Amino acid sequence: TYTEDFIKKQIEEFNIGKRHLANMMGEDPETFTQEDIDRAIAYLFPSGLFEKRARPVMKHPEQIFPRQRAIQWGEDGRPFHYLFYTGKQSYYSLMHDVYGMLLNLEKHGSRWLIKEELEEMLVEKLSDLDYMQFIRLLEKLLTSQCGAAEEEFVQRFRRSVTLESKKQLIEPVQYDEQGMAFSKSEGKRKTAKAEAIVYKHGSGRIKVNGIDYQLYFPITQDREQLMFPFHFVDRLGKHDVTCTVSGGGRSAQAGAIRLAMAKALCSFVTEDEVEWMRQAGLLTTDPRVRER
Amino acid sequence: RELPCAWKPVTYEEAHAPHYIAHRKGWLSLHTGNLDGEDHAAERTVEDVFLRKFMWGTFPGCLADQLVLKRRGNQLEICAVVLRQLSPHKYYFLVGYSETLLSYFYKCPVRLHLQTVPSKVVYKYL
Amino acid sequence: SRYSPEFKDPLIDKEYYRKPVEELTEEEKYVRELKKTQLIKAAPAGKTSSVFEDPVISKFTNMMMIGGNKVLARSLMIQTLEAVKRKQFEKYHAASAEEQATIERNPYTIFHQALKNCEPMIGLVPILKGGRFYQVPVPLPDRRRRFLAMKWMITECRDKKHQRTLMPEKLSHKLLEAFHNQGPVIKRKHDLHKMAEANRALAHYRWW
RNA sequence: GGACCUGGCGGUGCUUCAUAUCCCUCUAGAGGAGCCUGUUCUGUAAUCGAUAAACCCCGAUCAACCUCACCACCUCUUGCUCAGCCUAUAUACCGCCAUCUUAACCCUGAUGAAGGCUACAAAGUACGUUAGGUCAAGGUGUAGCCCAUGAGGUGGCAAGAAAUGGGCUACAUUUUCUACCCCAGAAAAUUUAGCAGUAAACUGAGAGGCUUAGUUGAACAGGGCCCUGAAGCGCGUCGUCAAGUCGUAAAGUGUACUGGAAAGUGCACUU
Ligand SMILES: [Mg+2]
Ligand SMILES: [Mg+2]
Ligand SMILES: [Mg+2]
Ligand SMILES: [Mg+2]
Ligand SMILES: [Mg+2]
Repeated sequence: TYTEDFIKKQIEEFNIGKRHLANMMGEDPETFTQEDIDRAIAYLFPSGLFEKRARPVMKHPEQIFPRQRAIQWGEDGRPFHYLFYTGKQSYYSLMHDVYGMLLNLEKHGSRWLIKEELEEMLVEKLSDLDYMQFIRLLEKLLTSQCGAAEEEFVQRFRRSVTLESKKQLIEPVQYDEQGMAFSKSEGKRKTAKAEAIVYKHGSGRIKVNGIDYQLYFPITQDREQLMFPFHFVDRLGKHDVTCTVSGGGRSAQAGAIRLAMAKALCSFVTEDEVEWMRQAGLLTTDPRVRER
Repeated sequence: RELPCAWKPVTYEEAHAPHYIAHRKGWLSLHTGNLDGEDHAAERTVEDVFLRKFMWGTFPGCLADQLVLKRRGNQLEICAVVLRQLSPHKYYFLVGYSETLLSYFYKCPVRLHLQTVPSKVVYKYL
Repeated sequence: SRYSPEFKDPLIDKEYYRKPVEELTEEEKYVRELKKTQLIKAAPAGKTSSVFEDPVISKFTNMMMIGGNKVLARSLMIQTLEAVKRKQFEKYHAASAEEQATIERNPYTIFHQALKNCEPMIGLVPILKGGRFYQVPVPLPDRRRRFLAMKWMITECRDKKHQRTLMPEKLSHKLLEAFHNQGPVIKRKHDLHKMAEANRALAHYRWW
């Protein structure tokens, strides 16, 4: 057990050590920070142990010792909080606030906070049923016409998960010296890497490493693979393609070129067509590779 | 006792198992022999064995924990952790004696770095 | 699998996406909106949006494959189709005016009908109990019977009694035989239908 | 003698589902021929046994007149060098692999044995082990024989037969050879995986049967369990001759008659 005097001595020791470390590293003690402490301790006491916690560390004592033992009453013995005798003053105070806001509203993507992190915020252990109670109250608050204050209150208890599918980065439309518009893109399949330039206007000529596509790809399967992107969006014979492919084999190179042409052609089609190509599997890098 | 009736302080090195040697523990000896391309790893191992036995027999009941044997160039540093039970005069005597024996036995400048502690620094209880 | 469970199979149909928003049901509309969120797998080498694509012929080619040699399997398939086309043109040019209206020259129609004529309706499944495997008649699923027609055709064409007759010519002849309800594959279908009627004692076990 | 309580069955079955491994189905390949090994029988005095120890100088290989090993006869002796043997022992240790084991507090029952849950909440809170393998990429010892467990010489030994287990080669027309790297011309039953860049086919790099880098690229993808998981119901609460030195896993209560009585029927009652 750590007495408050012990923690006080630890704080003053840590401050003296902070100024000492600033002295050793030549930095200004006034602006010396915790990240600087971490970097300096890493330099002066190098350690390659895989366990991140096992390395030498200099933390502020409150970070090290468990300081959740906050006193809930003063010298006279009167508890500070009017819900102290419930034993769950934080949780029930929060429930009281939520109920009051629901009363006020009655008179007038993202995920819910988990149980353990809710305990961490409240600094109080709570069961599952009371967590469910709180979440149902939060749902009720959301369904009602919650205002800006209520919206941010809910956001205090709503964690963030990012969803960013549907959005294919559309490469910029560049212009060559002759004034013609084109777009460049890259693709990869197994060890084959392709880089294609699709022109806005053309007559359907594909040129692979400076060779016509039927001469570079004798097999019909690869020519069908090259045809698939333009055929899908009904623009066969309307663009010129100049691509450079390297590595891999016959089918891997054909697949890399197909991916590159689809990603470059996304510049000259409508957003609905881009989404359709995405759903047809034409804009996804195939990750299947030889396993050791 | 009875057959179904069946059905110790430890320091950090004692507590943690061998599969933590590069995760939580470290290496007691530090030298270049085991690196790729370097030679004489076995000779360093034999030297380490002799150092450990010699030190454990020359400081009996004093070493609180295991030695740390560092090597830089031809230097040989023994960083030991001992107890505050033996008198400092005897510690100085033994430091001088051990330094000179090991320097003349290994033909290198050996040096020794006692760190006394009041008692064994127990990590946990197993 | 290198794909996460999140990734979904792609839909290569080209006329599905052009379906006007008006014809969309609320359910189909919801599915269309849901696919917007999902991750989709890269389309595999093989099926494309081409109008000459035929999944049945692709599966037949894959079933003739040996050692990953797809070029050779497709070469054999196209040689077989060409041979069927040429034989039907030969028969059509030598036929009377009234026999020409009933000579099929499309090799794809012939291939599909020949495989359809070889599909069995009933098969046998062994079941284990008592140490004795029991052979119960079973109505075959559509996938199983479509697979069995192809497997029987390919095994019939791989028979070693056909010495130095090249696979395209054997396969075209077998396909044209099956198109007319003749040949050994139709007989193999009949000998399973008879060996499933010979064992109607256990005909009602519905839990194979 | 009356009332009450704890229980315990190292218990017994079933029910439903999660039921993944494991199934079963389903998919794709794996039997003939020639040699080499395992076991058995038969046979010999005997070993169709081995080459840091022959041969060969494409690979491998059989017996080789090599040599060791075996069988039948002999010889040598202080000799090699205070000689000589790879003969034993890790059933000596070390090393290297592997096996197995690893309390308090608060309430209720009148302060009895005793009991304490309801969430729209009603008292509950806190290392050893091993007759182990390895004496080929390694050691430290200990024992053995020393007219022989050493050194030689003369002959022989060189097996036979089945049924099955395993291994190595070739096994083609979707093939083979050339040019090319794919539009040419000439020739002729168990078992192993499955679950995808996987199976199958084909190339390169290494340390010198094992480690890494590539190319092409499939088929099938349905029903139920063992077993833990999730719970629920029920049941169940042995006998005997002298104790084991014994054996074994609609229903009732009365009464009357009963001569086809392992209990039945008749009459009256109870739930
Ligand atoms: Mg022999
Ligand atoms: Mg010898
Ligand atoms: Mg042993
Ligand atoms: Mg009677
Ligand atoms: Mg009676």
